[PDB]
Amino acid sequence: DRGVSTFSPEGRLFQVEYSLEAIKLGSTAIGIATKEGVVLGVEKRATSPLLESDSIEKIVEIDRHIGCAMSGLTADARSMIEHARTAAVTHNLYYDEDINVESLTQSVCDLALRFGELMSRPFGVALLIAGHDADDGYQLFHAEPSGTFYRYNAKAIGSGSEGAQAELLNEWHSSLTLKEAELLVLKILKQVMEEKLDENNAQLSCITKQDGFKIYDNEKTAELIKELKEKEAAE
Amino acid sequence: GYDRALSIFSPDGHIFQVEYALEAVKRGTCAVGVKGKNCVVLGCERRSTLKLQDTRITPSKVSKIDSHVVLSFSGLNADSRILIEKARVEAQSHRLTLEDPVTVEYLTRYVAGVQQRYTQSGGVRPFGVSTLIAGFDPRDDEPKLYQTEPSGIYSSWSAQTIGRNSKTVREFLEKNYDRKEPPATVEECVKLTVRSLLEVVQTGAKNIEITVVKPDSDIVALSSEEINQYVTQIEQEKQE
Amino acid sequence: NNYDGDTVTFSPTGRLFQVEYALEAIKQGSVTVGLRSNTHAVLVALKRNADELSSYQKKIIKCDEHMGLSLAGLAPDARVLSNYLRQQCNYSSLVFNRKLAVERAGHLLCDKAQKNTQSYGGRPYGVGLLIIGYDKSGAHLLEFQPSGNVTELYGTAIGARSQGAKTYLERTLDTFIKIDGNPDELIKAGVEAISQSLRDESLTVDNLSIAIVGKDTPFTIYDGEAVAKYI
Amino acid sequence: TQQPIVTGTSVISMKYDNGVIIAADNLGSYGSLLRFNGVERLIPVGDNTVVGISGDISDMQHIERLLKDLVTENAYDNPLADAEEALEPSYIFEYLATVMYQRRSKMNPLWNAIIVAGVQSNGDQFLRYVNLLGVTYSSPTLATGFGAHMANPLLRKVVDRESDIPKTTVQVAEEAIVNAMRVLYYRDARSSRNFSLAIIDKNTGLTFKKNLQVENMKWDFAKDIKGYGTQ
Amino acid sequence: TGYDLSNSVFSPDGRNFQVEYAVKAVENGTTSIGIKCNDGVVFAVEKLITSKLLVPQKNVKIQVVDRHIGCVYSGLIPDGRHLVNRGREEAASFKKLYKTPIPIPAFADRLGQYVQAHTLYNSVRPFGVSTIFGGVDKNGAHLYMLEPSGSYWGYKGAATGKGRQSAKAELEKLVDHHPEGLSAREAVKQAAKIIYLAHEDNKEKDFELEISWCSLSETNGLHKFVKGDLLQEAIDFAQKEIN
Amino acid sequence: GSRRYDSRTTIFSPEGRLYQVEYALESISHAGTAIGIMASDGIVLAAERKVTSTLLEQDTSTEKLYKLNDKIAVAVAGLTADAEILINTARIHAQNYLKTYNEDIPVEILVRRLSDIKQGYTQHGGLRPFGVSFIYAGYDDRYGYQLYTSNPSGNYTGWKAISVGANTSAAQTLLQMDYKDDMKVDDAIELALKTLSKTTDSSALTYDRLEFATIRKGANDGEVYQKIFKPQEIKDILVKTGIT
Amino acid sequence: QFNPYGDNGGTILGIAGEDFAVLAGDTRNITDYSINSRYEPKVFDCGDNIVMSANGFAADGDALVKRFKNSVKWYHFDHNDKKLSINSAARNIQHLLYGKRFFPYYVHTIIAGLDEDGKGAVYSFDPVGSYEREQCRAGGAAASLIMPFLDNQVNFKNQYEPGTNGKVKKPLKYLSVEEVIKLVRDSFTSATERHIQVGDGLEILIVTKDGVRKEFYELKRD
Amino acid sequence: TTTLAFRFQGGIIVAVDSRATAGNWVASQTVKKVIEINPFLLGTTAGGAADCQFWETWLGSQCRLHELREKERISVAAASKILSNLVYQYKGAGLSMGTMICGYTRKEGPTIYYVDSDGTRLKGDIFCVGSGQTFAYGVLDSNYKWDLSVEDALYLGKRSILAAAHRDAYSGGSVNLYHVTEDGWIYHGNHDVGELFWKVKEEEGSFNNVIG
Ligand SMILES: *[C@@](C)(CO)[C@](*)(O)[C@H](Cc1ccccc1)NC(=O)[C@H](Cc1ccc(OC)cc1)NC(=O)[C@H](C)NC(=O)CN1CCOCC1
Repeated sequence: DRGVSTFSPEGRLFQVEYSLEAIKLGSTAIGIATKEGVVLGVEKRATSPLLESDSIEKIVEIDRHIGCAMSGLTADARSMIEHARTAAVTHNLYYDEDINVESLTQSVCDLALRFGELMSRPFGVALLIAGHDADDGYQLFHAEPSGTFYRYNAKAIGSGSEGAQAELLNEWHSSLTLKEAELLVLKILKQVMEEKLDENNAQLSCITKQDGFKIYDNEKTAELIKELKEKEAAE
Repeated sequence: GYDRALSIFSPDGHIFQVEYALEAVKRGTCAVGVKGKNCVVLGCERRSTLKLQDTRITPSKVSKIDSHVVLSFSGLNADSRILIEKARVEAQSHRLTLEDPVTVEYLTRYVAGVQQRYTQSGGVRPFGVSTLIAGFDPRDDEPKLYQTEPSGIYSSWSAQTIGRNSKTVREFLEKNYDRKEPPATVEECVKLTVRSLLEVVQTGAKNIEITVVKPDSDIVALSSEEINQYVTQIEQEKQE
Repeated sequence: NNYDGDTVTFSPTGRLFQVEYALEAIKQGSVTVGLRSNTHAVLVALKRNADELSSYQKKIIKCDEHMGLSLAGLAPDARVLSNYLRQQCNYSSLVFNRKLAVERAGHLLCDKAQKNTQSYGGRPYGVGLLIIGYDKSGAHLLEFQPSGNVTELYGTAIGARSQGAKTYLERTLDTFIKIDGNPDELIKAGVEAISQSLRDESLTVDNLSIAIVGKDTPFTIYDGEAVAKYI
Repeated sequence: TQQPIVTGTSVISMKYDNGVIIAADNLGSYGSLLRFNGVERLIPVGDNTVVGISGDISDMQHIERLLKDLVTENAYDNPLADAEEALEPSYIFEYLATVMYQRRSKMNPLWNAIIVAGVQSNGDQFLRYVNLLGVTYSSPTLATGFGAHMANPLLRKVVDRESDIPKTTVQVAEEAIVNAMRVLYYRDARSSRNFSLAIIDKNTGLTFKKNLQVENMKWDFAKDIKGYGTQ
Repeated sequence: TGYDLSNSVFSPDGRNFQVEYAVKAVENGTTSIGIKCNDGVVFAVEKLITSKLLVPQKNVKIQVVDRHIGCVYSGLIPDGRHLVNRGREEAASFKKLYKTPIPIPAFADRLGQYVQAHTLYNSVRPFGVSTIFGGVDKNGAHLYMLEPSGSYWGYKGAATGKGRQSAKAELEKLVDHHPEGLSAREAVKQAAKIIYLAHEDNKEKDFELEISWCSLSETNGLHKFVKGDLLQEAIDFAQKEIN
Repeated sequence: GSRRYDSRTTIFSPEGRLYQVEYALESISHAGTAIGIMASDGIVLAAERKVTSTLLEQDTSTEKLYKLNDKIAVAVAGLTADAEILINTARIHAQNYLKTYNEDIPVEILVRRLSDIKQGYTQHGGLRPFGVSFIYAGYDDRYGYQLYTSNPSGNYTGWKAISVGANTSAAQTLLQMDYKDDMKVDDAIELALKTLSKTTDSSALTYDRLEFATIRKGANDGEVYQKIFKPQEIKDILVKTGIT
Repeated sequence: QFNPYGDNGGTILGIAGEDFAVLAGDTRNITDYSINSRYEPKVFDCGDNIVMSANGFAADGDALVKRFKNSVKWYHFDHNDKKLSINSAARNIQHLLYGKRFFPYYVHTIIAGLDEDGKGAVYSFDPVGSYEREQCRAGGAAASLIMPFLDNQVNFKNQYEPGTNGKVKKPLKYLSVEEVIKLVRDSFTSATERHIQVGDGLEILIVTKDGVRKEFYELKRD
Repeated sequence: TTTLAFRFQGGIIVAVDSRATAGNWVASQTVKKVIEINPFLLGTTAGGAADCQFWETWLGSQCRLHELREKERISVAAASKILSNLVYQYKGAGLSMGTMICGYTRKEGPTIYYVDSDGTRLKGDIFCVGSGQTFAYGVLDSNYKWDLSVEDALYLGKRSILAAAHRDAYSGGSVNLYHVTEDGWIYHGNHDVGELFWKVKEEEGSFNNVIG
């Protein structure tokens, strides 16, 4: 065989590059940042109709001001979330304040490359970390298993990512409202999803300064879905 | 200490050791879980190539984790003991610190976390086991049924099956199980479970195990004659 | 070929291929430039983005009030090494009440990267660094490579198409070395140098990144509207 | 937890217009027994610092080795080891200060009181104290043991505050030190007549004087004293 | 086969191919030399000027161990630094326990055992440097040369790097023509010449000369760099000899 | 480094099998056959020694049958050296339980722990598994007389009658035919010997190529006795059943 | 037996205004009955408009200030040059002190600066990390002399409105920087008179939005 | 210190003094001895100040992590046990803590737990903790009924602290009141003993031992 921390001739870590392929197989997750808030939405993708879809937890709270959506080998994310939550609360204990969204993301990304021959392999999951703080306001980050993170105005990860990213490129502007951003996530999710989009197989969430991080109910999302279909038919 | 990274990614983005662990689960004897309106029933297959067995002392397929939660499995039997043991210890630890027994979701989450840890730890291979964890939360009458697998993912099911020929019995349950109206009584739920196993098993003699779990730590295992009555009743109605 | 499985193996011609592959990761990285006079030392770094919706990857890191670097390659590896430099700079302050010499800073990085190239299990660092600083012997500029080789220079550049900026500085050597007591003009020379490595793209407001240290100037970084002056 | 065995008494020092003076007798006491008479308790570090040490001599000799080893370590990979990157008094002090406090914090102290006297590279006079507890302080005059009680009062009549330092010449300052050493010989039961003195001037550099003696002593009035009252 | 893939594996010859491969890295490097003299030793090295952008005199390659030992090497520069860092630890522990500064032969074995240790396991890589070192101790002057295998001997003169054969030939003439001995100041001038003569084997890029020395009379038994007037005098002597 | 030479003993095949466990079982299938039969009033352990030489000291020998405590014994099939490592661990575990609870260890508990040790070698440590299969014969006051078996996988199961080692397929068919639930010990002794006599690869079954043991309540009133058969005692029981 | 603690004497004082805050401390350092230094500062600018003093055992005091200064440095590295707020600095110091709960720093710590609303702030600590924001605090050897004077003059304790039959209290109001420095100087001259470990010199560090200013005043040298 | 909290018809009353001491030296008169862990949990401090302050704040972090992990507010029982198990690990080292964990949850209802630094953990309806606990007990016990109104219960708690503040030399400053209901805790103000004493004396006609 060969080493776990080996470089390829092109100057890339084999294991990190292979973990990126696993993330492409994962379910779609989209995030959009606005001045009124940041929205996070995911494709649940139940493997069978007998599976109770409400138990599929792919959107997750880290703190009251930071949320998280995932894509790929979702089991790997549990320890990442656990670390993130501990980091956030620990900083709150030491400094009597909320922790910056960038600092939280950086803390999570420090785990990424702690593998070799430490854990045995990289994480097989990508994260969209959305939040708000007083300094840099509403922020959306994309955290990879390479240890790298980019801030985004909007970002899609998972199987329908490249198709959705091209759609976000056209649709995003710096004056989007929250209601507009909610519909835009639903619109783009319905386009890339295999099965027909409804309240049971897709989930929405947002983070605002006032109310903090909230996962939407199936009743609330259903009305946004109905509002979306009517507006598209209206022209 | 033995450090080797046994579970690693491949060019196509797969962790083969985890996927090969799923093959061990597919080889294992069938196990089924069906939850009704006020109960959950765990059915299990027992292969009949083993006669001259001592059923008194032979390890039973369904295991109590606490007085209110149970765990059945499919895959490597030796591996399952290690998960069950850890789960039983965590169950007592939770009662000790929180002063309340575990929820079925929490216990499942713990067991799944262990399975996951063995997919990215050095010197260890993944568990060749998938589990069905069922029960009732403390002071709660809503039935709970969960499933775990070697990768570490877990989820809740209205009804579910794992093991060999599980795709056949899952097909049966998908059309026979109504979400709007689950099995109203214990008899109805047990019958549907036995029916689903009879699609795969062979004979309804000493091949099927049934364990009924009801609220407030009310768990009982059915005997041969009791199960045989369901087998006799189903076959007579079938001839129509 | 058969001798690139790990860093502990030499090739028949006496090469370490894993170290060379780590060197390759730097060439893929975005361009960055370093230069100095006798009074000031300047870093100029072209930041890179994933797409128009994304931010621009931050290239420059501060290590102390009098020292910092710019990176090219694996960013996490730059974070590990810069963190180590921050600790060493800080150890020098707490224990000896002494600002760490830029030359020693280089020696310490060299010895850290080396240990990774001689032991089984580990890997070489996949990043190149340009360290600038002002200490008791004036301004300094260092070039770090993950092979371990550290080099003190008047000017240099690393990353993709860095040869364009490096040639310009080799011509301009006599001019920019004597830009003493003038920060803006030394930056202008650095911005003109990095421009020789540009293709199709040009320097925009949220693309360019500049840092400076000097005689009466702490290590500070300029981004956003603060670098609009130099476009 | 220690108890000091072979011990050294007072170390005295002061600043003057161009530098600093420091002195300490050549005795190694073993309780009340005046065991060793050829003990040098002033130890120069480079050509710009002198460390004066009192207390346990075994611990003094350990500190000697640490300083000796510090000069060696500083020379490593340092072309400016005898120039810009030479060891400063402030660097030498902070190192010892760190050690002393770390040792007290492990309940295993170096049973000493130390005074680091020297001149900095910019011409500034350096004088600072540190002891077994890690306690540090600076003052125009500094003294250990009995020196603190007897020498300081005399030395503070010459330099009472900061503004008195430019007004004090090396002749005046050395006279005050030599006088203080005589007073200590009169009154300290663990002191000797033989001592060493060191001057670190910003112009003339390091002057180390050995085998000095206390002289011009007043003893003649003793003959007139009788009994203890009546007699 | 496959005997050359792993370190510490004997080939059917009885050879460790990984060590011989490390020697190739040494041969690839710049030239460095050592000259033993009447009451001390002289070290010199070739520094290739890759670019105009290199600061002259400010990329020092010769390293001091303790206060009396000089070390220079050819090959993987980082590997050389690692070895000197160990040497400095070894010399420090010797002086800590035994008081006296470490003798040169004693020091030589400390490096020798450490380099040899890196040929015993597959989990470590052999050193990619040949190290010329020495100094003055109680028994007089000593010059040594240490190789990737851990092999070292005492030398009258020593040379390694890309221009080793040219330098070796020039060193052999000095041993023959000066049987009674060579002086310390002479050895500095000769060292300059031999580096310049050895530069013919690396003449694409022009170079920078760097010399150091230990001498009982001239440097008082301590390691010092040759700088200023004495350096320029040695360069002029070398320049006059090539023409 | 050393990665090159690692066999990777604790991994899965593409089919979801443990290579080393499967191969260890292949090893055990060549070992001398051992049989266990459980009756209502006792248990029988019978085993066939591996190709005996005439100059082998038979009376002062122990290859197949081992005593774990006063109430529990095991029959071995595989590497003897491996088994003895495990047997000493089991012997210690039984004494720890007695020391802790002042009660002899229940049979299933001892079997589980020994099986858990084998499991460990298949999941972690990077070492080869124990090439051993046991037949546990024991008694306690909860389940009475019990027969178990464990293999290198660490999986254990309970039995009324069971064989391990060579020719188990043939042996298990013969046991399945003639066994019944109301059986006595003396009948089970006869069955055990008859089964070995038909499955043996040797020309004829003799006293010098057998180890034999019983666990009866044949002591005086409500107590269990372990009888490891002497050479002469095996000779007599072989004549009594009419095999020689 | 070795005793790892000592008493270096002196005393410190913190007062908060509406848009400013002061932290004062004498410059005298002592052991037993000897003066070590007549000018040895123990009130330090720690950056981010935070001044700090840790009075008592100077070795522990210097060690703590040195660690907090270092804590501020790493806060900037780890959180994008964010300004450390006074409340955050306080909580951080609690963990530094409590970190040695079972082998304490023998110091009474006081920090001063501005809160996030721009208003003056003084936090004070016990040796093991207990802290509380106040308008007013004196610490160290002569704390017992100065503190009650501050209660009376800064917080107007025991002062009622004349002619109101001791029913209406004297209303609370902020003090000007001029009035505060007057109280500081009087507090230290009074303490110098009656406490032997206090004297030589007085150094005050004033903190406004503009920065950190210093003022020095002579004290009696006996 | 003096701290109390008692259960009654209308929920839980919690009352504390505000004095800190360093021997006979009054270190502070304005100290907060009630830690607000969450909108439904309170924690009272008595004993070593840093010990209480540090570890109850730490407790708040552990309770936050619980509700993040479990998606549900921590039970009063579990919260109290985290703290009691922590101090038990330090038993013998010299921690000094007298705490009361008070709160409401759906499954428990209003609940009070006494926890101290030698590991004692007790559920109960009435507790008084601190140097002046005995003085508070005297007034509280003699006036306590389950059927007290919210108005009367608040006053009894305030009056009990006042009683102890007066007699106990190591208690005083001011009274901090809290009321815990099914809807969460409600702060009922800071009450300076300087004014409160004379107000109570006059209106209630009590404290006849003092020169009026
Ligand atoms: C009353 C006033 C009696 O003390 C209370 O118990 C009060 C509670 C309290 C709670 C939070 C904030 C402030 C005050 N306790 C104190 O004021 C406390 C009394 C005390 C001191 C020391 C003890 O030894 C363990 C136990 C109780 N006072 C302090 O903690 C004072 C302010 N600090 C110190 O004495 C510092 N010491 C503490 C022990 O370690 C050495 C340093």
